[PDB]
Amino acid sequence: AKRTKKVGITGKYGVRYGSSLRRQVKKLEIQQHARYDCSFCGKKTVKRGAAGIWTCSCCKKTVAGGAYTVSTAAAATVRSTIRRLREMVEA
Amino acid sequence: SINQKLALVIKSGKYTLGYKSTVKSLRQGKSKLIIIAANTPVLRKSELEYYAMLSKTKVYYFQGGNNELGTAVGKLFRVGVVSILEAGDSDILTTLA
Amino acid sequence: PKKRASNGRNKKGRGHVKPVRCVNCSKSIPKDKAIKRMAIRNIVEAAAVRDLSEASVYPEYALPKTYNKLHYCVSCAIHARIVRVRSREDRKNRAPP
Amino acid sequence: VVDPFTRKEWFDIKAPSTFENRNVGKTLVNKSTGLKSASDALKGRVVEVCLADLQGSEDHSFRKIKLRVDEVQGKNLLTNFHGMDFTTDKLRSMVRKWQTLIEANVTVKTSDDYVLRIFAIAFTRKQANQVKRHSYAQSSHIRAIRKVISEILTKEVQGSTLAQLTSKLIPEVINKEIENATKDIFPLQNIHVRKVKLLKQPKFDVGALMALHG
Amino acid sequence: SQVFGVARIYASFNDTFVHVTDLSGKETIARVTGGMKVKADRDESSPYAAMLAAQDVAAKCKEVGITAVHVKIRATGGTRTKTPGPGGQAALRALARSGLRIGRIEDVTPVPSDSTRKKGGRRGRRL
Amino acid sequence: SGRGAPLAKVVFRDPYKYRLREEIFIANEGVHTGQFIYAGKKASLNVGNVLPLGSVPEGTIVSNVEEKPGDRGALARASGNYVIIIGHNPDENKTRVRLPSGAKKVISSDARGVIGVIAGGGRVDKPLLKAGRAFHKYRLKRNSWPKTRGVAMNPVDHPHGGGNHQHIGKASTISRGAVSGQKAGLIAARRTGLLRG
Amino acid sequence: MRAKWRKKRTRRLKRKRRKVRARSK
RNA sequence: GGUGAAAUUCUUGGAUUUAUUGAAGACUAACUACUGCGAAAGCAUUUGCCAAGGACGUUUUCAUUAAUCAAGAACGAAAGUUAGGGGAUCGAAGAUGAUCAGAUACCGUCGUAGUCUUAACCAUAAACUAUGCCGACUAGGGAUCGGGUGGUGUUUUUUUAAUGACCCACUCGGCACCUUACGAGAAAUCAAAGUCUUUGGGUUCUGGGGGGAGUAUGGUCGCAAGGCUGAAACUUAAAGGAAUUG
Repeated sequence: AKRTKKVGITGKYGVRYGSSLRRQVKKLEIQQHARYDCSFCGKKTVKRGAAGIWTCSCCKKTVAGGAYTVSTAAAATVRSTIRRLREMVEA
Repeated sequence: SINQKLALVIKSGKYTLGYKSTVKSLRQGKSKLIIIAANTPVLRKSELEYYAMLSKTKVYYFQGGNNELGTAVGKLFRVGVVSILEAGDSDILTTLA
Repeated sequence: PKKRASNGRNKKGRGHVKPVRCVNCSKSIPKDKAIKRMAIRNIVEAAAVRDLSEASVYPEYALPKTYNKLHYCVSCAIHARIVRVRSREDRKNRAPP
Repeated sequence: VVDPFTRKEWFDIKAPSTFENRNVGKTLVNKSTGLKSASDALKGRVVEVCLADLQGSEDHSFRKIKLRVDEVQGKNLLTNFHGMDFTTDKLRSMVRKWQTLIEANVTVKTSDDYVLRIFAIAFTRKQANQVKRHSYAQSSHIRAIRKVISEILTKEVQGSTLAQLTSKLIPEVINKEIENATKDIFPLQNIHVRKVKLLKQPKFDVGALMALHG
Repeated sequence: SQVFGVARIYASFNDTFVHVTDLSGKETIARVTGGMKVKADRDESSPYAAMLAAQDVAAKCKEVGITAVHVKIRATGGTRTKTPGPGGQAALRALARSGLRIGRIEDVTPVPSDSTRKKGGRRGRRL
Repeated sequence: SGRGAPLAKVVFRDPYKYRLREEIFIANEGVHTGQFIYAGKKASLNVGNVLPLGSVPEGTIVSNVEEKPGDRGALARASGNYVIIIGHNPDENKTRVRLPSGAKKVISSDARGVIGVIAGGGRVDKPLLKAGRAFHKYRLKRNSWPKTRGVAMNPVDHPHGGGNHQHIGKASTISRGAVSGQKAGLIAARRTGLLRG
Repeated sequence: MRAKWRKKRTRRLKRKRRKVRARSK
């Protein structure tokens, strides 16, 4: 069933902390919980071991990533910048 | 333009999926082409390349992960490596790709 | 009523073009609606061309011509005599002179 | 309270030998003081000058040139190329309605590491026997033309040094070879480089400067 | 055979900067403005005070050495009206009639490849 | 513990005598176990490589940067922070960097820093939602929580405290020329009120 | 009157009225 | 500096002005058109990459799979909201100098939110072609955009001997346009607003005098702003359109 309408994972907080704070943390809490892609085996096994650590349940590779995502947007653009810049460096 | 050539084989030709079946065929000498996904571990891909050098067979490197390889072959699981024992009427054996 | 067949502009199949600013009053008018005049104006007016011809150093000099594309909101365009309110039957005319 | 013109000596600028008459213009800074002489603060100037003067002929009335001074000897300043640009009047006159202009630009380093961003301009041309009113291009002629110009400019520059680069830019052979490679593709009216700007200047290597000056 | 300066003349409304420098472009020789000559708060943009500014410019570029000048006319440009004001032609005439020789006239007004927002609001000025 | 950024327990073969020395890096985004961190000036420009700032090209994103060579990391070591290499000066052998506080610092081109942003980004964008999480955050760092306001204290306990009405009383912006025990409030505030306007 | 400012006055009034309504709720 | 006429403002510590630059952000001028694309809102720097798309060509394939469309859904300018970044110009609010009789307005200077971006909202605009969508026909023309066909046509290193652009004549599609209205309309006007008192091609929505009133209330959606839905009491004999004379 639809147990709750829109608080979602932030329903455990009940009525406290204010609905805006609960909404702001809901979008981060779904992210730090959902299983993610694994760049090394292509499985939905990845889970946040710790704040910034993303272990794969299989193949035991852990990646340092964002505290609430396997790879944040600034990290993604840094990896793009490094790839592009090494591309000009090499050729 | 590799997925349709693969689709011809998966319907008509003969094939095996997975590392164990791939090396089994490579040591039997039946395999003529092996396709390795990029997602597969480097150790596996390197030893498969070495087996292919020993067996004088050609290796195709997939332009995608094992998920892409699985979908392209047509099996809804992940396939790291695919071996093509007897291709059908597909021209991939006479094709460099 | 509709005073003009093409409302005030040339916008048939766009919906939005781009605003521009009037060179006089800086009014934000769409570039196709604005009254564009291409000011082909020399540097030195003809009552001083011979004056500078004698005062010059180059025996033959080019007398450079300044070009400037003027965009006018019609509110100042017809205020500054550039274009004029015509009769209803003469509105259909589109001749440059 | 007292005229500071009384303490000037009216120095002179000297163009590279790869042009017409070396005499380009005068200048002035100040007398020679122990704290501040006349040679210490003089260097670093950009002389902006019409190429018509540097070539002694009227055909280059546009196409102005920027020469950057390096040293001083006696009352003479030794300048070196820095970059050219078309005069605004010529640019505006070239651009007219009812044709598409092609602008290209490629940034490369020459034989010596004078990285420069050469530009180029070109206009779609209404050839004779044409009754059409505007003669616009097809946005694929634009793409092809700027591709061929991007490679043509990188053939002319980065294949030589600034000396021969200026000595071949002034005679306008580059634009004619652009027309050579382009006339098969699309008719274009007047291809012009229209700009070059040096970006980085390496070690000062005065030997080449003295060779170009004397 | 004559020494070349650069006039770098900036004629807009509310000003006529007749600012002669040397050909190298850094050292100024009598930056004079029409606001320096007239005590009526709108004669500086008038063709008269443009002629006075160029007149004193010519007077103190003579007996100093400068003989021929590359006049670089310039409008306010930028994001502003970008049309040469009434002081331009009059100042050029003043330089021409003051004996100071003139070479290589051109308009160096700063045109934006695209400007920022123009002052005045969307509806612009309302007079 | 007491640090948002996870650490990479990197091991290096000791060049001089046979053993493996285990160094502790601040992990960047994208480093994973079984990755070959390449440290040195000849190293390639990849994520995780430690590169002297001369090697890196302009506009690159580097982190854990050395202030001076040998300092073993000073700049942009907190989670999600980075330093942008904006200038190279072989004439003075110095590199200009845009720095997380917006500063533009010149540091020696011999200085080195790991390539890529520090892991754990976005950590502070989720509110702690409660004193429990705030307390557990500071329990692993140091005794700086809770933080009583100076107004609520008594005049002995703070410059602000006291009064029949809870109020600072004097100007809160304390001069930098003040002395220990006076620097309670806004210190050397060049400007006050809402930023950006 | 315009179709804009009769509307805006009505909206100022509507905000005051919903404020009073919520206050009385 | 700025203005109708000024002043507030910056300024001998150097203002404004010049040259070298540097930095940042924003925009993509001219080219730019009775031109193009897009479902619309919209889209004007280069290149690369990714997919998408229409038109055309097609002696290709399937065989009615189609048109319209309540419910429901995606997108939806600007402004506005939310958290992060950046933050140059302009600039609500604001402060101010002017004018006026007054002027917390028009004009000037500075200036916050905003203007940009990332991720979420809102879901309205004179979102206009004030002309629903699909289909056929009815009148002519001349341009133009995209595609296609033909010319022993012009034109480019070599003067049919390595090939685009153009010219001519068609044809499909698109934005349109010019004349006449045979026709229609209240007329302005229209080539669709025509094939409607000689009234029936298919189909969805909306309107029933003006105000009150897009209001109250209820509901729902939104963080809010507000959106969507939506009266009535009472009140009035005009409101209104298009042309004519003054």
